[PDB]
Amino acid sequence: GIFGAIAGFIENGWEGMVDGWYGFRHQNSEGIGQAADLKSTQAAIDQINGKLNRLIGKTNEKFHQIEKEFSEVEGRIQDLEKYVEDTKIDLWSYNAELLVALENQHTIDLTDSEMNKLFEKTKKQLRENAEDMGNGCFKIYHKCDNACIGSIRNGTYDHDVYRDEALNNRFQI
Amino acid sequence: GIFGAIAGFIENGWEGMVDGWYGFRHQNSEGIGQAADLKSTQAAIDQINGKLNRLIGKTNEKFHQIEKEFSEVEGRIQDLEKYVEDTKIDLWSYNAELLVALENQHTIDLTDSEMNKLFEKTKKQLRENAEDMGNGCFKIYHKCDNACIGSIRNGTYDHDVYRDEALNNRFQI
Amino acid sequence: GIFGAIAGFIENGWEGMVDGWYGFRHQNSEGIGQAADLKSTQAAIDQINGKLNRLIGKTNEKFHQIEKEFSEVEGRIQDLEKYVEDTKIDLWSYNAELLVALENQHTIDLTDSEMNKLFEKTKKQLRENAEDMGNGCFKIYHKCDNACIGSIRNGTYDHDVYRDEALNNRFQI
Amino acid sequence: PGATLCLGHHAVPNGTIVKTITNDQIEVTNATELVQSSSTGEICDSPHQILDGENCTLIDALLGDPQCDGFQNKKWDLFVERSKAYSNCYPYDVPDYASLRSLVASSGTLEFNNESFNWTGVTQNGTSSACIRRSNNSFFSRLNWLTHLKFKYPALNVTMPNNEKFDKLYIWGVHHPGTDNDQIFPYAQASGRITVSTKRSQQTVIPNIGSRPRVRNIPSRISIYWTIVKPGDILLINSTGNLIAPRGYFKIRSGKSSIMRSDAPIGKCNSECITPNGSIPNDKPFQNVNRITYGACPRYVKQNTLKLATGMRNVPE
Amino acid sequence: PGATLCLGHHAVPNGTIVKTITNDQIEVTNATELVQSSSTGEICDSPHQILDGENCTLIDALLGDPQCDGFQNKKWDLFVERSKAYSNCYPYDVPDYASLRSLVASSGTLEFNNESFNWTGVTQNGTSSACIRRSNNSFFSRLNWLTHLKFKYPALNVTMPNNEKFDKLYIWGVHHPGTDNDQIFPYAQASGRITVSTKRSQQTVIPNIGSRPRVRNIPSRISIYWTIVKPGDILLINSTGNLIAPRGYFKIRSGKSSIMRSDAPIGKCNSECITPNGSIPNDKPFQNVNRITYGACPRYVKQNTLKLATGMRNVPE
Amino acid sequence: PGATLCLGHHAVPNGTIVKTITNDQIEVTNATELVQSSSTGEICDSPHQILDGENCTLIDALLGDPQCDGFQNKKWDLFVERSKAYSNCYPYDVPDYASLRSLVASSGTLEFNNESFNWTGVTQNGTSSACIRRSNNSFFSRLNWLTHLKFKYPALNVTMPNNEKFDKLYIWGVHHPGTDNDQIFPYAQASGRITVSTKRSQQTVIPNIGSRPRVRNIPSRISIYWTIVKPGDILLINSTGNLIAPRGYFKIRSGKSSIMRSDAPIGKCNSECITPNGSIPNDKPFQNVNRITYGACPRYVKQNTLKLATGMRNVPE
Ligand SMILES: *[C@@H]1O[C@H](CO)[C@@H](O[C@@H]2O[C@H](CO)[C@@H](O[C@@H]3O[C@H](CO[C@H]4O[C@H](CO)[C@@H](O)[C@H](O)[C@@H]4O)[C@@H](O)[C@H](O[C@H]4O[C@H](CO)[C@@H](O)[C@H](O)[C@@H]4O)[C@@H]3O)[C@H](O)[C@H]2NC(C)=O)[C@H](O)[C@H]1NC(C)=O
Ligand SMILES: *[C@@H]1O[C@H](CO)[C@@H](O[C@@H]2O[C@H](CO)[C@@H](O[C@@H]3O[C@H](CO[C@H]4O[C@H](CO)[C@@H](O)[C@H](O)[C@@H]4O)[C@@H](O)[C@H](O[C@H]4O[C@H](CO)[C@@H](O)[C@H](O)[C@@H]4O)[C@@H]3O)[C@H](O)[C@H]2NC(C)=O)[C@H](O)[C@H]1NC(C)=O
Ligand SMILES: *[C@@H]1O[C@H](CO)[C@@H](O[C@@H]2O[C@H](CO)[C@@H](O[C@@H]3O[C@H](CO[C@H]4O[C@H](CO)[C@@H](O)[C@H](O)[C@@H]4O)[C@@H](O)[C@H](O[C@H]4O[C@H](CO)[C@@H](O)[C@H](O)[C@@H]4O)[C@@H]3O)[C@H](O)[C@H]2NC(C)=O)[C@H](O)[C@H]1NC(C)=O
Ligand SMILES: CC(=O)N[C@H]1[C@H]([C@H](O)[C@H](O)CO)O[C@@](OC[C@H]2O[C@@H](O)[C@H](O)[C@@H](O)[C@H]2O)(C(=O)O)C[C@@H]1O
Ligand SMILES: CC(=O)N[C@H]1[C@H]([C@H](O)[C@H](O)CO)O[C@@](OC[C@H]2O[C@@H](O)[C@H](O)[C@@H](O)[C@H]2O)(C(=O)O)C[C@@H]1O
Ligand SMILES: CC(=O)N[C@H]1[C@H]([C@H](O)[C@H](O)CO)O[C@@](OC[C@H]2O[C@@H](O)[C@H](O)[C@@H](O)[C@H]2O)(C(=O)O)C[C@@H]1O
Ligand SMILES: *[C@@H]1O[C@H](CO)[C@@H](O[C@@H]2O[C@H](CO)[C@@H](O)[C@H](O)[C@H]2NC(C)=O)[C@H](O)[C@H]1NC(C)=O
Ligand SMILES: *[C@@H]1O[C@H](CO)[C@@H](O[C@@H]2O[C@H](CO)[C@@H](O)[C@H](O)[C@H]2NC(C)=O)[C@H](O)[C@H]1NC(C)=O
Ligand SMILES: *[C@@H]1O[C@H](CO)[C@@H](O[C@@H]2O[C@H](CO)[C@@H](O)[C@H](O)[C@H]2NC(C)=O)[C@H](O)[C@H]1NC(C)=O
Ligand SMILES: *[C@@H]1O[C@H](CO)[C@@H](O)[C@H](O)[C@H]1NC(C)=O
Ligand SMILES: *[C@@H]1O[C@H](CO)[C@@H](O)[C@H](O)[C@H]1NC(C)=O
Ligand SMILES: *[C@@H]1O[C@H](CO)[C@@H](O)[C@H](O)[C@H]1NC(C)=O
Ligand SMILES: *[C@@H]1O[C@H](CO)[C@@H](O)[C@H](O)[C@H]1NC(C)=O
Ligand SMILES: *[C@@H]1O[C@H](CO)[C@@H](O)[C@H](O)[C@H]1NC(C)=O
Ligand SMILES: *[C@@H]1O[C@H](CO)[C@@H](O)[C@H](O)[C@H]1NC(C)=O
Ligand SMILES: *[C@@H]1O[C@H](CO)[C@@H](O)[C@H](O)[C@H]1NC(C)=O
Ligand SMILES: *[C@@H]1O[C@H](CO)[C@@H](O)[C@H](O)[C@H]1NC(C)=O
Ligand SMILES: *[C@@H]1O[C@H](CO)[C@@H](O)[C@H](O)[C@H]1NC(C)=O
Ligand SMILES: *[C@@H]1O[C@H](CO)[C@@H](O)[C@H](O)[C@H]1NC(C)=O
Ligand SMILES: *[C@@H]1O[C@H](CO)[C@@H](O)[C@H](O)[C@H]1NC(C)=O
Ligand SMILES: *[C@@H]1O[C@H](CO)[C@@H](O)[C@H](O)[C@H]1NC(C)=O
Ligand SMILES: *[C@@H]1O[C@H](CO)[C@@H](O)[C@H](O)[C@H]1NC(C)=O
Ligand SMILES: *[C@@H]1O[C@H](CO)[C@@H](O)[C@H](O)[C@H]1NC(C)=O
Ligand SMILES: *[C@@H]1O[C@H](CO)[C@@H](O)[C@H](O)[C@H]1NC(C)=O
Repeated sequence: GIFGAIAGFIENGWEGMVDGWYGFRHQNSEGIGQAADLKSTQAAIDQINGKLNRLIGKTNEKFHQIEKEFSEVEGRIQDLEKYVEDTKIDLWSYNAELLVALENQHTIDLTDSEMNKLFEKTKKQLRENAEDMGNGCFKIYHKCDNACIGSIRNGTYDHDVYRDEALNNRFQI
Repeated sequence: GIFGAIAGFIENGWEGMVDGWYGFRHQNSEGIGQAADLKSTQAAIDQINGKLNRLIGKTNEKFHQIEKEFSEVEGRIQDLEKYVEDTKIDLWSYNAELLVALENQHTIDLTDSEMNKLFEKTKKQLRENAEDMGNGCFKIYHKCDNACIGSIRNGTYDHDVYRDEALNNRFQI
Repeated sequence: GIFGAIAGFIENGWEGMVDGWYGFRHQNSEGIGQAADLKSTQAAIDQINGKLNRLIGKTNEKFHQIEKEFSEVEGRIQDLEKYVEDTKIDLWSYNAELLVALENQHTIDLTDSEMNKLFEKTKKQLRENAEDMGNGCFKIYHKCDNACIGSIRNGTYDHDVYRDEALNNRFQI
Repeated sequence: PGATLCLGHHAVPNGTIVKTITNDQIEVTNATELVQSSSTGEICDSPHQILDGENCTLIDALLGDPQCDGFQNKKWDLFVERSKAYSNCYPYDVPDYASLRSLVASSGTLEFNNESFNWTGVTQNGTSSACIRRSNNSFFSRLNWLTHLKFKYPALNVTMPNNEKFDKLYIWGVHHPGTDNDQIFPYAQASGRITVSTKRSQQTVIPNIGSRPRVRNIPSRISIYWTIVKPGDILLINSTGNLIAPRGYFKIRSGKSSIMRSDAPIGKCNSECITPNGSIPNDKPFQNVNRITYGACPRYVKQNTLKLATGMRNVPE
Repeated sequence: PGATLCLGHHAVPNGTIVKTITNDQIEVTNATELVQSSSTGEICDSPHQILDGENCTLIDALLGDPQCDGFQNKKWDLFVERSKAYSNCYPYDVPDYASLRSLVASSGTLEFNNESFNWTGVTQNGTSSACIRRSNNSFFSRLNWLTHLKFKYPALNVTMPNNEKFDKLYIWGVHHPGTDNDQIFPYAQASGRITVSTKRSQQTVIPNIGSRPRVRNIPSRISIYWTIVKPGDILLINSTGNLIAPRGYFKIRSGKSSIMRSDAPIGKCNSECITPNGSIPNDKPFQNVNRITYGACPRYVKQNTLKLATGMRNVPE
Repeated sequence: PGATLCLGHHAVPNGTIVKTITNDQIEVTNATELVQSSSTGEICDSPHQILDGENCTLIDALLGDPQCDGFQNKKWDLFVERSKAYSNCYPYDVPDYASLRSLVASSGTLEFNNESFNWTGVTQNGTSSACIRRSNNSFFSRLNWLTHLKFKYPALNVTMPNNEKFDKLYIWGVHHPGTDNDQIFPYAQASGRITVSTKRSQQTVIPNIGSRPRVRNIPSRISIYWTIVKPGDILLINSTGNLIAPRGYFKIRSGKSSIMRSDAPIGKCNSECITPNGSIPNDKPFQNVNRITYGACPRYVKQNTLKLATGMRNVPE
């Protein structure tokens, strides 16, 4: 939420992207295509796995403790045993609730971040050859076949090759 | 603070905006105007209400506990009663302090975020018809009367209608 | 990490910048230079000092407590003394671990933020006179000597002075 | 000419200072207090059932001190003990007073059922000038001071089965005489012994003759003991003298009842959270009124103020 | 014509609802449960050494009730006491039962070493019909009921040094007779006294004659006491009657052992975390099965579910 | 030609590894340690008032063992008990030793006021060879061993009012003889009884005759008891023999005092935080030196290191 991409300027997710978490759709002369971006996908996944590594399979060993159920009325010592346990449980219950709320807010934010970073990187790559339409799509002002699109997705697109064509199309009357 | 809009590239707030938290001021041929943006305003408010919903009116019932004041000297059991209570209070006092510090940092950041998101959305809407001056203001390079400004604020501005006029004004010598 | 500048679009840090945390390198007609930006540097440092002020030299006084080591076997009261202490220590150990993990994530993020904010401010300052190359560098499309670079670093650069030269260089065929 | 369009945000002339992770003082447009720090000074009589002890401690109302006769069979959510309370009967002590006070407090009832113990061979209903009820010499209403019949006190061996669904609480005592004369007049023999038993427990107590500082002119003492008898168990009382017998049993309940020491007045009002300083509102998550609370209460903390930001950073014109 | 290039992210048809700091219900693409809320209902016999008490409490197995003879010298990580357990020997009580149960539980062993006490002057090995072992009258296996030899019971003054590396635990007792006849038949004299001492401690106990409700037809009682003797210290037992003597000592160890009340069956399986409801998996950090646990266990919390987001916000087409 | 302008950030050749929410090892430019893990090994004598017990336990200094005469009327913030301490007077025990040690420790004073008890009818100042003071037989300095005067020990019935602002602490005892001879020589009669009482309390203790293992050649014992007397209350001592009487009272204060077991040397230096391992600096919020602390101390945690990032991520060239 905090970066404004996911559930923001990107209108919705893609149910048909099943091989990654982030990616590219395009329309060009050769049709309409989709490809996942593995590096952004792995960046988000590695962070979430980092949280899981800190939460799953990490338990503490305890052995002999105090009694926690009683069949007789006893007064002062029993009151104290019960209060100690109730105190402990409330403090752990608080910790658990807060942990999950904070971590979830952060997961939502870091996943939005990864989307934004991919968008920004792509924008910079295109230089003066494209304009941002505001909905996560770029209008590319030159002929850009499947190999050209591939070049953008692989970080190898050379903007200088198309700059003259693009400027002429963009800044027309 | 973390996005850089509030107390950053926006020099200061507007004391005269009393009907929303975020908004637009403009200067055009017909004068200088101000209007609140209700959607960004409500986005920030809903998040803060979310925190309040998790903090206000949520108390726990406790009934019979341990004694916490004593008129006689007793030694070992009394030492333990007092220590249990002191331990509990320090742990809750810590929780409270940290909660407020974290939540406040986050409120400041999410409100800055909403400002940034509104700025970004407006920038994208204007396409090649305006330039960012660096202080949260756009220079719009075409005649833009009250209805045109209204169109930008309502998300209905059609940049193509003005693009020829704007490019000619922008890219002049 | 969350803004994408440090360990992101900025390829690496500068070991030769020893007088600030953030800064500028340039290449122009008069050579290649480096200068620290004191305001971004101080912004990051002040935030980190804020955390330290909340952690260093803030200890609580405790005096008479309960016993925590025992030479004899005693049963019920001793079990309770030990359990109270073990409970307390686990809760503080948890607090400490979480505090450091959260604060460190936040320090990494706020330092990335300050880098991003400086980049954005510089970009806006240059207006139509430069293009972002995607690696934290701007290509400036006019002659920009040492005084001109100084003007950008000091926030006094007047983009209008160079706009005609720059547009002509940028939008050439 | 064109146009200028500026994005911005509100500000206020009167901001408030809050704490954050990176700054101990930053001004925001609005904030709300999370620590409740005041009370009206009254304990609201609703919605919890309050029993004002007035001049009586819970233990005095239990034993049946004459001034506490109005408490018979009463129930409470919260029993309120006042610092002006005082005992006005035969002087007594309760080994582990605090435990008996606690277990009765949490049970939340003084419901008492009389039982007919077979006390043949002794004189029942012993009384004292240190325990005046309606101008006459008297005693604790729930206790039966047994003495000699015609200068003999035979061995007592008396049984009472528990055929109920609930635990029975028996309160009983031993008379410790101040002198030889205080032993002879009531029991007319050398020394008593008391053994109170069940299938699962036994308590034996020996009177100890000796002068104690006089309290309301009495140098003797009563020591008070208790025995819980489970369903299907049986109470057995075996005495040769000095027994302060029970007249029956108290019902022992479980639930949410407690006891609190306070001198705050009880008011006609409705509040869920009670402290010894008075009831407090419970909208806030934390409070610094008192560590002692009863009901749906904010959690006690040491801070007297914690302000939660409810608005953006305030950056005045 | 040019091209269009759109950046985006995945979504799923079946998202899950989680809580955040700002929203109590937001849909994400995937989540995982952090609270363990189920058990199989069995206590796994591995990898902890489980000792199923069956009909025996730990204290009965310690004293040596006849049905518990199979427990001699056994060790455990976790002793499991069942609600069907019952005593079938001479009726007894243990002042501070809970402490003795605890200290033996945590020691984790019933290892017992016989010692030869010099009991000259009395008859050893007293028995009772309330404690049948193999059709014969018998007694607690670890205890030695001393009685008169030819209608005399002389003063006993017996010593036992601790020359070991470890603390010795001595269990002993006093016989409280139901009547005068129950005192005369065994000891044939008015009254006993027991003093058990060391360099650092002393315990004296007086028998109290008196009828208690009969348990397995017996109105007498045994009261059980214990004494720990450190290396280089010496045990001294001084009695004139009514002594239930030790036959030796228990080894007292320290380590990770405990005791749990449960009626769950023991299964052949391997689980690190035991609750009274059964073993539970310990992959999750939290659990709401039981506050009582043993082993490498999730931490008990009040919530029955806490879902951690493992994916982005779900924004379906 | 134009120009190039690059934005960037510093890096260092020697970064440090920290933990975050998403990564257990990430390199930053600088970090600081939050867990104090070392001590000098000395307890600093400033700014807390330290009382080194040397050969004396607090209880020995209280009773007035001869080697502890230098402690009379001393005050402390922290009393330090050494593992080499030993008793060298008449052998004794204190039922609930730990409570008396605690209440004296927290009071923080050995201030003692002599009182003149009316002991007419007995011989005062009894002594023993097990308690040598300056080559002579002696006794605990704060205790008065009463014996017969001309082979009679009449009943004692002695009173002492508390007319002070503070609570008085009375320490007293009972002599348990090893044999019949140890009863006859001092009191020259069958048996003693002690009742110590106030308006609000009573304690009765009976001597128990019997051999205990000899300690410094003595098979008798003294058992030590205590009584707090409130302002306006009165102490009453009623004895027929075997009384180890008080010579007066200790002042009981409240404040910040305590006691610690340590063998660390005391040094001339200034540190606010004391552990049994030595004083530790208190700049850091946490420590893993010892769970036992006194003063303004970091909070004990289980981790031995926790590094807080004080710089950005380190991304070397
Ligand atoms: C600064 O920030 C705070 C928090 O965001 C704002 O305070 C809130 O303001 C709102 C709107 O005025 C308050 O809403 C009202 O709550 C009343 C109940 O108040 C009591 O109970 C709550 C516990 O639930 C306590 O927190 C509080 O202190 C009171 O003791 C309702 O009775 C009100 O209802 C009214 O309107 C509705 C119709 O919508 C009707 O049904 C009612 O009949 C009535 O007319 C209302 O809901 C809210 O209580 C405040 N919250 C807190 C925590 O204080 C400040 O307004 C804000 N300041 C500025 C300048 O913006
Ligand atoms: C929604 O989100 C969750 C968490 O990110 C995903 O669940 C994880 O899925 C992975 C991959 O399927 C699981 O990995 C497997 O773990 C097995 C062990 O499982 C038990 O033990 C763990 C504790 O460590 C428990 O959490 C768990 O509940 C089980 O009781 C391994 O046996 C598996 O190994 C397999 O592959 C490797 C080769 O790589 C081989 O060595 C093995 O032989 C075997 O074939 C594997 O590692 C992981 O356990 C899940 N985590 C949790 C917490 O549940 C969901 O997949 C995800 N959903 C979607 C649709 O993406
Ligand atoms: C890596 O990160 C850490 C934390 O940001 C930096 O460490 C800090 O460095 C500063 C500057 O050198 C230190 O400031 C000095 O503190 C001294 C007191 O030190 C003791 O007491 C503190 C508790 O308050 C302990 O934390 C510390 O361990 C010491 O035991 C002062 O005496 C110093 O004052 C000097 O300058 C002033 C003038 O400004 C004069 O008044 C003095 O006379 C004196 O000359 C100074 O204030 C600070 O203590 C350090 N903090 C911590 C937590 O260690 C590292 O510098 C940084 N590394 C790099 C390479 O940047
Ligand atoms: C049941 C009974 O014997 N009641 C007596 C009572 C007891 O014998 C006595 O309290 C046992 O210790 O004694 C009463 O009188 C003695 C009492 O007389 C007062 O005048 C005086 O103030 C006292 O010091 C004391 O001598 C009593 O009231 O306690 C009479 C009662 O009937
Ligand atoms: C060591 C010894 O004296 N064993 C006796 C035992 C004791 O004398 C007695 O338990 C002490 O209180 O008494 C036994 O018999 C008495 C017993 O007889 C039963 O038939 C009856 O059920 C009981 O009420 C009681 O009268 C005993 O078994 O306890 C005999 C034993 O040898
Ligand atoms: C006040 C008094 O009677 N002091 C005696 C003391 C006591 O009578 C005795 O300790 C009471 O138990 O006895 C002293 O002597 C007996 C003592 O003699 C030693 O030689 C020997 O080592 C001991 O075993 C024992 O027989 C004593 O010093 O304790 C004399 C003292 O004056
Ligand atoms: C033991 O001493 C106390 C105190 O001297 C005696 O109690 C006083 O007795 C007189 C009458 O004899 C009363 O007027 C006082 O009120 C009593 N004082 C206190 C403090 O109780 C007591 O009588 C003496 N006992 C014996 C048996 O002689
Ligand atoms: C004291 O009273 C009890 C109860 O009446 C007596 O115990 C009963 O004795 C009979 C035989 O006399 C047994 O059949 C019952 O089982 C016993 N009941 C209980 C509850 O134990 C006891 O014998 C009496 N004691 C004396 C010494 O007379
Ligand atoms: C009871 O037994 C003990 C141990 O045998 C006796 O104490 C010993 O007495 C001798 C002298 O008779 C001393 O030299 C030893 O030091 C004592 N040993 C211990 C362990 O104290 C004790 O005297 C006997 N008691 C009686 C009354 O006969
Ligand atoms: C881009 O990378 C993929 C490998 O995943 C390859 O199949 C494709 O041909 C590449 N195209 C270009 C233009 O680099
Ligand atoms: C924009 O929306 C407002 C409604 O708040 C309306 O009054 C205004 O006329 C609209 N203008 C345009 C140009 O859409
Ligand atoms: C920029 O500021 C620095 C002061 O740090 C100064 O030395 C330099 O000359 C300034 N240059 C311009 C062009 O403002
Ligand atoms: C500022 O003033 C207004 C109007 O008096 C008041 O309602 C509001 O609560 C005040 N805000 C702060 C932050 O003090
Ligand atoms: C309580 O005792 C006081 C003081 O003797 C008396 O004035 C008042 O009337 C008593 N109140 C009740 C309710 O018995
Ligand atoms: C109990 O009563 C019985 C029967 O009268 C008697 O024989 C016995 O001595 C009494 N015991 C005590 C301790 O009073
Ligand atoms: C409440 O009562 C306690 C009595 O100990 C007092 O110390 C405390 O300051 C009181 N608090 C308030 C808010 O009145
Ligand atoms: C959605 O469905 C898939 C396939 O049935 C399943 O594996 C997955 O766990 C489900 N996800 C959620 C969030 O329920
Ligand atoms: C346990 O006691 C019950 C009930 O008398 C009996 O049926 C069962 O055989 C006993 N089990 C063992 C193991 O002794
Ligand atoms: C201990 O035994 C000795 C020696 O037989 C004897 O003199 C003394 O009375 C006994 N004491 C007790 C309490 O049994
Ligand atoms: C486990 O056993 C306890 C017995 O008190 C029961 O209350 C609880 O609900 C059980 N939990 C489960 C998950 O079976
Ligand atoms: C790196 O080296 C410098 C100079 O030796 C030293 O002062 C600094 O503390 C070191 N930093 C780290 C992170 O180890
Ligand atoms: C403490 O006792 C030891 C061992 O007997 C002795 O050497 C030392 O002098 C004593 N110290 C003091 C201060 O009495
Ligand atoms: C207390 O002293 C009085 C008066 O001398 C005497 O009558 C009584 O027996 C004594 N009591 C005890 C227990 O010593
Ligand atoms: C401090 O003393 C304790 C004694 O239990 C020891 O276990 C601990 O490791 C010591 N710590 C240090 C840092 O010396």
